[PDB]
Amino acid sequence: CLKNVFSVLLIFIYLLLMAVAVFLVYRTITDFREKLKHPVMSVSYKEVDRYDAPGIALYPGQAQLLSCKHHYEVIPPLTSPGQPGDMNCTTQRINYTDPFSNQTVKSALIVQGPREVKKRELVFLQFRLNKSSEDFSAIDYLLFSSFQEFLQSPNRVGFMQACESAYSSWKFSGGFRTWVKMSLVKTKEEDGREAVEFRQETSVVNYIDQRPAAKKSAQLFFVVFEWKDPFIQKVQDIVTANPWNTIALLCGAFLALFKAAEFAKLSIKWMIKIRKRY
Amino acid sequence: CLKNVFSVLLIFIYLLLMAVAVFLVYRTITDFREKLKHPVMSVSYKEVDRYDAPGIALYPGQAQLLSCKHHYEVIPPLTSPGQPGDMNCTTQRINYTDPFSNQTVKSALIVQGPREVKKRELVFLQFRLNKSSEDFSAIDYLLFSSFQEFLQSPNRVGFMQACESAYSSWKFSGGFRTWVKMSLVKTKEEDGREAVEFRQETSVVNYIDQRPAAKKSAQLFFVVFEWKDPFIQKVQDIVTANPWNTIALLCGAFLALFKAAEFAKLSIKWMIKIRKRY
Amino acid sequence: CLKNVFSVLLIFIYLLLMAVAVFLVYRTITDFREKLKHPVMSVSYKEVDRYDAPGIALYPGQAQLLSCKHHYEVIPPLTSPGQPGDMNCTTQRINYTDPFSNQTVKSALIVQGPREVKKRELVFLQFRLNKSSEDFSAIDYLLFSSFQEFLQSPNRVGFMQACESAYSSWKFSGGFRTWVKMSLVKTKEEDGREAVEFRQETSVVNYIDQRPAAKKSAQLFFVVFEWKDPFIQKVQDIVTANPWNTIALLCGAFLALFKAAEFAKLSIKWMIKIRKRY
Ligand SMILES: *[C@@H]1O[C@H](CO)[C@@H](O[C@@H]2O[C@H](CO)[C@@H](O)[C@H](O)[C@H]2NC(C)=O)[C@H](O)[C@H]1NC(C)=O
Ligand SMILES: *[C@@H]1O[C@H](CO)[C@@H](O[C@@H]2O[C@H](CO)[C@@H](O)[C@H](O)[C@H]2NC(C)=O)[C@H](O)[C@H]1NC(C)=O
Ligand SMILES: *[C@@H]1O[C@H](CO)[C@@H](O[C@@H]2O[C@H](CO)[C@@H](O)[C@H](O)[C@H]2NC(C)=O)[C@H](O)[C@H]1NC(C)=O
Ligand SMILES: *[C@@H]1O[C@H](CO)[C@@H](O)[C@H](O)[C@H]1NC(C)=O
Ligand SMILES: *[C@@H]1O[C@H](CO)[C@@H](O)[C@H](O)[C@H]1NC(C)=O
Ligand SMILES: *[C@@H]1O[C@H](CO)[C@@H](O)[C@H](O)[C@H]1NC(C)=O
Ligand SMILES: *[C@@H]1O[C@H](CO)[C@@H](O)[C@H](O)[C@H]1NC(C)=O
Ligand SMILES: *[C@@H]1O[C@H](CO)[C@@H](O)[C@H](O)[C@H]1NC(C)=O
Ligand SMILES: *[C@@H]1O[C@H](CO)[C@@H](O)[C@H](O)[C@H]1NC(C)=O
Ligand SMILES: *[C@@H]1O[C@H](CO)[C@@H](O)[C@H](O)[C@H]1NC(C)=O
Ligand SMILES: *[C@@H]1O[C@H](CO)[C@@H](O)[C@H](O)[C@H]1NC(C)=O
Ligand SMILES: *[C@@H]1O[C@H](CO)[C@@H](O)[C@H](O)[C@H]1NC(C)=O
Repeated sequence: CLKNVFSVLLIFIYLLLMAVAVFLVYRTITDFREKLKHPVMSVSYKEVDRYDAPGIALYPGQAQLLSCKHHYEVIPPLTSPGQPGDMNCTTQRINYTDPFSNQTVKSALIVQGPREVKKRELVFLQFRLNKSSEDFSAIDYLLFSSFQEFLQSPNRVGFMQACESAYSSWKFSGGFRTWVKMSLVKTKEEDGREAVEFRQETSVVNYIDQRPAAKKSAQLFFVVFEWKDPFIQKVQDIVTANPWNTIALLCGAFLALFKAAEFAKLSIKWMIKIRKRY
Repeated sequence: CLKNVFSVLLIFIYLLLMAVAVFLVYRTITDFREKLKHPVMSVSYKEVDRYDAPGIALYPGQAQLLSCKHHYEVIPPLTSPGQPGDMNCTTQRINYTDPFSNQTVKSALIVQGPREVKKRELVFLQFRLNKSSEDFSAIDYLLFSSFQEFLQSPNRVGFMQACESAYSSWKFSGGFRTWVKMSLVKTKEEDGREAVEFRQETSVVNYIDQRPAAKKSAQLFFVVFEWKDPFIQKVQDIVTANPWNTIALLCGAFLALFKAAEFAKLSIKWMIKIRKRY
Repeated sequence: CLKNVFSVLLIFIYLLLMAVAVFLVYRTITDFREKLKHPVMSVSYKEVDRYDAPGIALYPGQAQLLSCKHHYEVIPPLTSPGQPGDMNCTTQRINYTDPFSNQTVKSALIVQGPREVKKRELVFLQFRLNKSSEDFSAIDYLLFSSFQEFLQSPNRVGFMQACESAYSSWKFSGGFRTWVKMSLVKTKEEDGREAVEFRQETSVVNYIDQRPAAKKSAQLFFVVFEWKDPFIQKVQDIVTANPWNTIALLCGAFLALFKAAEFAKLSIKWMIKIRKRY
C-alpha cells in the first residue's frame, strides 16, 4: 500500500523544481522591476577637433563693457584699465522677458566664445560700473552651446528664454579677473534626446588697483572665457535591464529545470531498479 | 583493431565539450568575482516640491552676526552695513566638543536654511569681526539635512558631533559675499542605508567698501544660502552581479553543451552510417 | 488533398520559431554592439592610511617664496607677513621646456605636499611679488601624485613635461589665502592602465592687509595645500558586455526554442490524434 508513497517521492522532484521555478521567476521579475526603476549611468569622453562657438549671455544691465579680445596665446597680454574700445567680439545685445517672472525685462548681451581649444583661444572681456548704489558688484552671465544657432534660429527672443530655463546663470564677481574654464556635457536622456549643459570651473584672480590709483575708484570687471579640455564629457543613462536578455535567461533556467526533472525521472528509474534488486 | 579509435573519436566531442564547460564555468566564476568586487554606480534625480529646511552650523566664534533675512525674491535687497538687528532667523546657538580633538569647545550657531527652491528663497546672513589679530577673516560653517530633526532629536549635543564627522566643514571668506548654492545628494550604500551629503558651489562677489568708507575698517562677512536646483541627485551603487542571473546563465550554457553532446552522438551515428555505406 | 496543409501547419511552428530566433539573435547582436560601444562607469572609494607625498609644481617665476610650514594642526598658526625664511619644505627648483610651446623655458618649483590626512597635515606656503607690471597677481601650480617618484625618476626634466601634459595647471590668486583641498582619483582605463588625476576644491579667504598697513603694498600670496578626505575615489569603466555572458544566453534561448519546437511537434501529434478522434 506504500507504492503511492514512492510515486509521490518521485513526484517530489517535480514539486521542488516547480517551487524553485516559481521562486526564480519571482526573483527575476522583482530584479527586472528594480533595474527598470533606476538605470545605470555611463560616461564617455569624445575629444573634439574644435568646439562650436558658445554663446555667453552676459547680463550687464547698466555696466557698459570696455573691450573684447580673443587670445590664442595662453595668456592675455597686459591690459589698460578704464579705457573703452578695443572690442573685437561678434557681440549682439538682445532683450527678452524673464520666463521666471515676466514682470521685468532683463537686458542681455551675447558674445561668441572661444572655438579652438587646442589653440587655447580665450575671450577676455572688460567691464565698468561707474560708482553706483549696488553695494555688491556682480554681472551674471549664461552659456549656450552654439552661437551660430542663436544667430540663425527664428524668434531668438524665445530661444533665449528657453536657454535661461535650460542652463544655469552663475555670476562673475566685480573687482578681480575670473578665469572661467567652460566645459560641455552632452547628456542624453533615454527618450531619444541630447541635452547640452555647461559645467565650468571659475578661478578668481585679484586685481591690483594700484595701477589706476586715482580718486574715481570706479568698479571694473574682468572675465576670461576658455575651454577647459578638448573633450566633451557625454553621459547617458544605460538601461541595464532590457526586456530580452532577461526572458532568454528565464527560459534557460526553465529548461535547466526541465532537464533536471528528466534526470530526476531517470534517477527514479534507477531507484526502482535498485529496489527490485533488493 | 581501430574501432576503439572511432570510439574515442566520438568521445572527443564529450571531451572537448567538458573542457569548454569547465572553461566557461571558470570564466563565469572569475567574472562574478570581479563584478562582486566593485559594483556599478547609478544616478537618478528626484525633483522635490520643497526642501526640508537644512541646518547651517556656522562657527562664528567671536564674530557676532548682524542680520538674517530670507528672500523669496531672486535678489536680496540693498543692505545697510555695520548696523546690527533685522534678524528673522529661527537661529539657535549650541555648544559641543570637537569629536576630532575633544580638547577645545567650538561654539556654534545653527540657522534654518531656505525651504522653497521653486520660490527661490535664500537666507542672507551678515557678520562682523571688529578688528582683531586673526590675519585671515574666515567663518567656517556646516550643513545638515533637516533642521526640525535637529530641534526634535534627543541630546543634540552629540547629534552635532555626528554631523561634523559625517558632513564636511568649508569656510566662507571675509570681505565679500559668498553666494553658496547648496544641493543635496542622498547616496545609498548597499547595506540598506541612506546617506545625505551636501555638495555646494560657492560664488564669491567682492564687497565695495566705499559705502562705509570710514576709519574703523572692521571686518564684516556676507553669506547667501540658496538651493541650487529643485532636484536631489541620489546615487546608489547597483550590484551588477546577482547570485541568480549568473547561475541561470551557467545552467543555460551547460544545457547548450548537453544538447551539443547529443547532436554529437547523432553525428557519430551519421558517421557510422556513412562508414557502413563505404 | 489538404494533408500537406496540415503538414505546413505543423511546420508553421518551426517557421515562427526560426523567425523569432533570427529576431532574437539580431536583437542580442545589436545590444552587444551597443554595450560594447560605451561601457559603464563604476566608482569605489578606497580609504588610505596615509597618502603618498604629492608634488606641488608651483610656477612662481619672479615671485620669491617666503616660508613653508607643515601643520598637523587643523589651523596654521598666526603668520608674520613680509618676513622671508621659516622654510621647512623639501623643496626643489627644476627647469624644463613647456611641451605645449617649446618656445619659452618655464621656471618651476616643487614642494612635498602633505602626507598624513588623518593627522590633517597641511602645507602652508607664502610668496611675495614686490610691485611689478603684471596687473594681475597669479602664481599657477600643478600637482603630481608622489614626490619621491619625482626625486628618484631618471631625467625628471621630461617627467615634468609628462606631468604638465597629464595633469592640469590651475592658478592660485594673489592677495588672499587659497585653501586648496586636494583629492585624488585613480581612474583606470580599460587597457590595463591606472591614471592618477588631482581634483581639488579651492576656498579663498581674503587677506586683511591692515596688519602691514605701509606704503610698500607689495603683492604677497598665501596657499594651503591639504588632503580633503582620507579616501581615494577610483573610477573604472566596467565593460558591461563580455563576449561570454551573451553567447551563453543566446544558446539558452536557442535551446528554449528547440524545446518549444519539440513541444510543438508533440502538440501536432495531439492535434492529429484529435482529428482521428473526429
Ligand atoms: C533693450 O533693452 C534696453 C534696456 O531697456 C534698451 O536700452 C534703452 O533704450 C532706450 C532707447 O530710447 C533708451 O532711452 C534707454 O536709456 C535705454 N536703457 C534704459 C532703459 O535706460 C535697448 O534699447 C533695447 N534694445 C535695443 C538695443 O534697442
Ligand atoms: C556656549 O559657549 C560659549 C563660548 O564658550 C559661551 O559663551 C560664554 O558665556 C559665558 C557666560 O558667563 C561668558 O562669560 C563668556 O564671555 C562667553 N564667551 C566667552 C567664552 O568669552 C556660551 O555661554 C555657551 N552657551 C550658552 C548660550 O550659554
Ligand atoms: C632655472 O631657470 C631659472 C630662470 O631662467 C634660472 O635662474 C637664472 O639663473 C641665472 C644664473 O646666472 C641668473 O643669472 C638669472 O638671473 C636667473 N633668473 C633669471 C632668468 O633672471 C636658474 O639658474 C635655473 N636653474 C638653476 C637653479 O640653476
Ligand atoms: C579683429 O581680429 C581680426 C583677426 O584677423 C583682425 O583682422 C581685425 O582687424 C580685428 N579688429 C579690430 C577692431 O582690430
Ligand atoms: C508670464 O507672466 C504672467 C504674468 O504677467 C503669468 O500669468 C504667466 O503664467 C507667465 N508665464 C509662464 C507660463 O510662466
Ligand atoms: C561713468 O559711466 C557713466 C555711464 O554709466 C557716464 O555717464 C560717465 O561719464 C562715466 N564716467 C567716466 C569717467 O567715463
Ligand atoms: C519675520 O518674517 C515674518 C514673515 O511673516 C514676519 O511676519 C515677521 O514680522 C518677521 N519678523 C521681523 C522681526 O520682522
Ligand atoms: C576624546 O578625547 C579624549 C581625550 O580627552 C580621547 O581620550 C578620546 O579617545 C576622544 N574620543 C574619541 C573616541 O575620539
Ligand atoms: C566691536 O565689537 C566688540 C565686540 O566683539 C564691541 O565690544 C565693540 O564695541 C564693537 N564696536 C562697535 C563699533 O560696535
Ligand atoms: C623642520 O621640522 C622638523 C620636524 O622634526 C624639525 O626637526 C626641524 O628643526 C624643522 N626645521 C627648521 C628649519 O626649523
Ligand atoms: C617642440 O617645439 C618645436 C619648435 O621649436 C616643434 O618643432 C616640435 O614639434 C615641438 N615638439 C612637440 C612634438 O610638441
Ligand atoms: C622686492 O623684491 C626684489 C626682488 O624681486 C628685491 O630686489 C627688493 O629688494 C625687494 N624689496 C624688499 C622690500 O625686500
